[PDB]
Amino acid sequence: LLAGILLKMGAYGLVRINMELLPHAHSMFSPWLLVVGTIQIIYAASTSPGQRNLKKRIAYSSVSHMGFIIIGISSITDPGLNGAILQIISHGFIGAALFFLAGTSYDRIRLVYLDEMGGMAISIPKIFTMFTILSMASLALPGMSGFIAEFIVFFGIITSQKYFLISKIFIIFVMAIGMILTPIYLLSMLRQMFYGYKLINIKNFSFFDSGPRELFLSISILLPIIGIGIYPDFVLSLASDKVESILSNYFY
Amino acid sequence: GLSQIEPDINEDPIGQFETNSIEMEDFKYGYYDGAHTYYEGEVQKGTFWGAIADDIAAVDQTNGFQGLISCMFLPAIALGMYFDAPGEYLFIGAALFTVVFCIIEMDKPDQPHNFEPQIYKLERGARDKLINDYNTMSIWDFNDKYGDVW
Amino acid sequence: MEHTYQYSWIIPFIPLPVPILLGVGLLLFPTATKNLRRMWTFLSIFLLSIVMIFSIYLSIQQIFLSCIHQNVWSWTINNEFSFEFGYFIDPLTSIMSILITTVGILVLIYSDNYMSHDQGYLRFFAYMGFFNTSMLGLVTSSNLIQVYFFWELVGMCSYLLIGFWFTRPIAANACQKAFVTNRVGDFGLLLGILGLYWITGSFEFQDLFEIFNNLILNNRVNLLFLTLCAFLLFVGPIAKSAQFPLHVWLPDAMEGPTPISALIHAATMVAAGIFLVARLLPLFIVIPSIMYIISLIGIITVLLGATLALAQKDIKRGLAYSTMSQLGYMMLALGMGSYRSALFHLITHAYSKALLFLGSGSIIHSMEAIVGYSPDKSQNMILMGGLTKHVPITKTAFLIGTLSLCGIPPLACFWSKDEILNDSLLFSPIFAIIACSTAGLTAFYMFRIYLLTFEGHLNTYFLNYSGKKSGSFYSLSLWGKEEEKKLTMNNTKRASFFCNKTYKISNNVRNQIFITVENFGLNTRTFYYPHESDNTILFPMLILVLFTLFIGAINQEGIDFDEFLRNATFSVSIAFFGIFIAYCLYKPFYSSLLNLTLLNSFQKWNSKRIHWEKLINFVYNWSYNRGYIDSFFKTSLIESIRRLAKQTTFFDKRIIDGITNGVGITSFFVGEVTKYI
Amino acid sequence: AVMVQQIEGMRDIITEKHVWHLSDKAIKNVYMFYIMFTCWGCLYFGSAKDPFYDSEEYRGDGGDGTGYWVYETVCISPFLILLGKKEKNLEMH
Amino acid sequence: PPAVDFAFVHSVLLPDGTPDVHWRRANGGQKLRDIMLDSNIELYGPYSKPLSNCAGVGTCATCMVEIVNGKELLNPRTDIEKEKLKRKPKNWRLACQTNVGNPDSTGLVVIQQLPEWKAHEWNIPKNI
Ligand code: FES
Repeated sequence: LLAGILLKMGAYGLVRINMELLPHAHSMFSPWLLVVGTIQIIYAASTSPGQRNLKKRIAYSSVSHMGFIIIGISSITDPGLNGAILQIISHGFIGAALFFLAGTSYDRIRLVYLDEMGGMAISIPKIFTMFTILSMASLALPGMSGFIAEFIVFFGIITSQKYFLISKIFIIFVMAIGMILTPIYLLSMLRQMFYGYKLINIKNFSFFDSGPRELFLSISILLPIIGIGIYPDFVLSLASDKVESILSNYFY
Repeated sequence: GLSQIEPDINEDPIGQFETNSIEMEDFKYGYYDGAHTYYEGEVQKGTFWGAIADDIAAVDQTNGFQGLISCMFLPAIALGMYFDAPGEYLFIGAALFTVVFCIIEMDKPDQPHNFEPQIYKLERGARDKLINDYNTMSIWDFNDKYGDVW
Repeated sequence: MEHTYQYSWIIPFIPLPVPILLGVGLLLFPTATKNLRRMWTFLSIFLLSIVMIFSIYLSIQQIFLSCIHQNVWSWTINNEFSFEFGYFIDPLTSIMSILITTVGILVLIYSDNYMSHDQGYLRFFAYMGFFNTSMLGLVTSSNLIQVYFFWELVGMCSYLLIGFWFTRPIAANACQKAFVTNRVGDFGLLLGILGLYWITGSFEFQDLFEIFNNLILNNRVNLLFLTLCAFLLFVGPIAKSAQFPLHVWLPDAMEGPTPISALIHAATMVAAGIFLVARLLPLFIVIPSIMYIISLIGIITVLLGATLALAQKDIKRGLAYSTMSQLGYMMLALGMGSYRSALFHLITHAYSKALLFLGSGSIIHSMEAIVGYSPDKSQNMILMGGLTKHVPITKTAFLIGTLSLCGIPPLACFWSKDEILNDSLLFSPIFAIIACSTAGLTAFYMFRIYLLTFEGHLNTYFLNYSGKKSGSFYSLSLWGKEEEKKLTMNNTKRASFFCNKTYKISNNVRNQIFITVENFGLNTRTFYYPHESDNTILFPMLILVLFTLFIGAINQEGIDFDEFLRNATFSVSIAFFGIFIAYCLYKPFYSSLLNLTLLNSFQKWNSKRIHWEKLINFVYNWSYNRGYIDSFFKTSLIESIRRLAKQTTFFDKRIIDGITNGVGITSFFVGEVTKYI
Repeated sequence: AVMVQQIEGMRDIITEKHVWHLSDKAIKNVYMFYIMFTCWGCLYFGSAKDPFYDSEEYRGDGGDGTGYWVYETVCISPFLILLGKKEKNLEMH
Repeated sequence: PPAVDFAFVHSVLLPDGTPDVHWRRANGGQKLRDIMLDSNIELYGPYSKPLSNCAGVGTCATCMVEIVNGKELLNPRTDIEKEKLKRKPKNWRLACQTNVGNPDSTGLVVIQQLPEWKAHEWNIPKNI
C-alpha cells in the first residue's frame, strides 16, 4: 500500500488541486512536468539495473511507472489524464502484488541481493510464475492494464493540442526508450532471482512453495489487471466524464 | 537462515548483473532442467478429482459448517444475477457471512504458530489458552525468562 | 459469406481455452492437471484443428469471392479512443491462418513425444496454445492497436518458450535477449503506429489504405516524417523477422526446445514480420525511400544469414541462420514490391524449414542415445556424422527440406525463388547478382548441413577416433593364451621393448615413468545405435514432406488469390555449384558418386592449405564471432546500458540522495556544534 | 452495420462495426462480484493451512512476520553466544 | 640437424590393446598444428573436414592435444588455451596456439592426439 495506494495521492492530488483548481498555471507548468516525467521514466528505469537489491528495484520501478502518470497529467488531454488515472490503478495493483511477491520471496529465500539468489524457480515455482506474470504487467504487456495505460498516455501525447510535433517526437522517443529499459531491469531481475541452477541447493533445503493465501493474494491482484487489459473501461468509464469536466477548464 | 557461526565471506562477488547459476561446463542437461526426466511408469492415478479434492483437503482449516457456507457463498452471489436482482440483500448477506466467519475463526484450537516468536522455547503444549479464559500469565513482558512450568 | 464471417472472432480464441485451463491448473492444482498429462495435448491439437478447418474454409471463400471482411467491434468508447478489435480477413490473413494452424498442429503432434520425457511438459503447451492464439489474433487484426497487442503478446510467448528450460542459464540469457530485441523492435512499432495516427488519425487498416493513396499530395505532412515513421514501423518487423540490426535474438533462441525452433521461426512469428510488411505495402510503395530501405535490409541480411551458417557446428543454429537468410529474401521480395512472390516464398520456406527443424529434432533425439544429453554433443553437427544408415525416414524428410531450400525444380520448390530472381534481376544490379550468390551459398551450407549429419560414417562410434568403442569391441586379445594372462597399465612404450637404443640426442630415458592405464571391455558393452524416433514424430515430418512436395506446384492462382528456361538453368547452375562444392568436400570418398581420379586431384591442388588457411579461417571466425555484431552489441549496447545504470544509480545514491541526507547530517552537526559552543 | 468500401489498390471491404459496451450497471456488477470474490478468498484462503508460516522454519528461528527478524536474530545470536561465553569464562571455561 | 622427437600416441588403441606411437620427425618449432598437418597425423578427428574447425587461429577448441613429458620446450598457455579450455587436466594444449620452440631444438615431447574420445588416463607422475 505504500506503492499500491499511498503513491497515488500526489498523482491524484496533481489532478485535484493542481489540474482543476489551478488550470492556467498548470498550463504554464505542465510543459516542464512533461520533460520531467520523460526523464523520470528513463532515470528510474536505468537506476533499477543499478540496484543489486530486489525490493529497491521495484521501488525505482514505481518511480518509473509514475512518470507516465506525470506525463498524462501534464498532457492537457482527455486521453492523457484518463491514462494517468488508469495507470494509477494499474500500477497500484502491479506494484502492490510485486512488492508482495518480493517480500514473500525474501521470507522464503532470506536473500536480498540479485548477485546471490540465483535459480529459485524449481524451489518456488508458484512465486516464479506469479512474479513473471506481474513483471509482464509491469512491462506494459498487452492483456494487462499496464499496456493500455502506457499506450493511452502515448496517444494523449500524440493527440495533444498543447504541444507541437518538434516536441512530440522527442517526448515519444524518450518515453518509448522506457519500454526498452523496462524489459532490461524486469527480466534481469527474473533471470537473476529465478532462472538458473545452484549446485548447493539441490534437495536439502526444499523450501515451501506459495501457500494458498499468498497465491490468492497474487491471483486476486492479477485478475483486475487481466480484466482491465482485455476491457479497459472498468477504469476509464468511471473517470472519463469527469476528465472532460477537468479539460473544459483548459481549452477556454 | 540460522548461521550460528558467522558465515564465510565469498571472495568472488560473481557480478552485479550475471546470475548466480553454474556454468554450462558443469550443467548436466536433462536431469537438472527436467528435459529428459519424467519417465512415465513412476506416475500415479488420481485423474483430476482424486487429486483436486486431495489438494483441497491438504490445505484446509474449514469444519463442516464453516466451509459449507464457503462453498455456497460464491454460488449465492453468482445467482444474485442471472436468477434475480435483489440488491442490498446480497451485501447484507455477505457482511453476515464475513462476521459469522470471523466469529467462527475464533477457533477452539489456537495453533501455536499464531503466537509470538518469543513463546517458542519448549513444552508449549502445557500452555493452554484454548480452554483457560482470562489466562492471567505474565509471560508477554519479554524481558526475562520466567519458569512457566506449573 | 452471409453468416460464416460473423463467427470469425473465434479463430483467435479457440486455442485460448487450454492455456487458460493450464495456467489456473499448473498454478493452483499442478499435481491434478499434470495427472492429465496427455489429455491437454489432444485437446490443444483438436482446438487447433478446429481453427485449421475454419481457416481452410475461409481461404476457400476468399478464393471464391474477391472481398475482405472486417468484422470490427468496439473495445472502448470514452474520447478519441473509439477502439476496435476486428479481424481483417484478406488473402494474406488466410495464408497466415493456414500457415499458423497447420504447422502448429504438426508441431504439437511433434511435441507430444519430443516433450514426453520432460518434467515440466504441460506449461510448454500452455505457452504454445497462447502463442498460437496470440499469432492468430495478430494476423486477424483490423487496426494497428490489435496488431500491436498481439505483437507484444508474441514477444511474451517467445520469451517464455525460449526460456522454457529456465534452469539452464544459457536459456535465461537467450530469453532475456529475445524479449529485449523484440522490444527494441516494438519501440519502433509503437512510435510508428502513433506517428500514423498523427499523419492520418486512423487506427484501422480500412482507412489507411484509402488515405495513403492521396495523403502524400498534401502540404502539412513532411515526407521526411513519413519515411521516418515508416522506417520505425518497419523496425518491428526487423525484430520479429530477424533482420540485420535486430537479428541477434534468432541464433540464440535455439537454447529452448526444437519444436519452438520450428514454430518461432520457419513459421508463425517470423512470418509475422513479413505479414506486417505485406499488409502495409499499400502505404509503403507510396512512401519513396522506405522501399529501398527494406530492400537494403533484406539484401544485407541474406548474406549475414548466409555467411553465418557456413561454419556453425550446431544443427539448430545453422538452420536458424538459414531462416535468417530466407526471411531476408522475403523482405527483399517485399522491397521489390512483389506482393505475391514474397508470400509464396514464405509459404514454401515455412513448410520446408519447419520440416528441417522437425528433422533436426528427430536427429537430436536419435543422437541422445549416443552422446547423452548435451547440446554441445547432441546437436554438434560434426559428430553427427552418418545417419542415412540408421534413420532413413528422417533422412528423406531432411533431404526433401534441404533440397526445397536449395531450389530443386522437379521434386522440390524452385519456382518461388524462380519468381524472386525473375522479378529481381531486371530491377537493380546490386540486389540481383549478390542475391544469386547468396542462393548458391544457401545451397552450399544447407547441403553441408545435410551431408555432415546423414551421409558418411558416424563420427562418434568411429573406430579411428572412439577408443571406447574399440575397447568395448575387442573383448579378447588376438593371441588367446599367449603374451599375457589376459594388458592394462601399459607403460611408456617408446622403444616397444624391442632392444632399441638412441643415438647422440638430448635424452632417451629419464625419471618419467608414466603408466598408460587403459580402460576395460565386457562392461556396459551394449552401446546402442541411434534408432528411429516414434511414429508421432514421423507423422508431422511426413505431412510436411507432403506439403513441401505439394507446395512445389503452386493458369496461376497468384493473380486469382491476391528468359524462362535460361534463368532457370542459370539459377540451377549456381545452386548445383554450391551443391557440388559441398559434395566434393563433405561427401566421403567411399560413397561419393564422383570419380576417384578427380577427388585425388582436388586435394593435390589444395594440399598446401595456405590460401585456404585464411579463407576457411575468416569464414569460421565470422561464423563463430557471429559476424562480431553480437560482440559489438554486448560491448556497446547492453554494457553501455549497464555502465549508464551504474552511473545513474551513482548519481541517485551519492549526489541526489547526498543532498537529502546532507540536510540531516548538517542538522545533526549544527545541533552538536551549537550544543558545545 | 454492413458497409461496402471501395479502395483503388487491393479489394472491397465489408466492415460490420458492432458498436457495443458492457453498460454502466454491468460494470458495477462485475466490480461487485469481484469484491465479493475477494471477500470469499480473503476469508477462506486466510483460513487455509499456510504451510510456510506455520513450521519451525519460519516460526522456529524467529518468525515474527517482519523483515528484520533475520537480521536482528543473526545480530542477537552472536550476542547470545558471546554472553554464554562470558558465562563460561565466569566459571573457568 | 636439430630434430625434435614427437611421438603422437593415437587415442584409439590397436586391436591388440596396445597404443600406437608414430614418431614424426618434423624439424623446428613453428606450430604444432602445422607440424601435425605438414607431417600428416590425425589432429582434428571428426573436425578434420575443411570448415569444421577454425584452421589455426584458436577460436574453436578442436585441435586440443594432451601433451605429457612436455614441460621442457613449449610456449606457455597463451590465454586462449587458458580460456577456450577452462576445466581440463592442464596437460591439454591447442596445437595451433602452442609452439614447441625454435629451430635449434631437441626434445622428446609425447603428445597424445585426440584426448577426447580416449580410454586411457596416462597417470602422469605428480608435479613437485
Ligand atoms: S584449429 Fe581452431 S583451435 Fe586449433
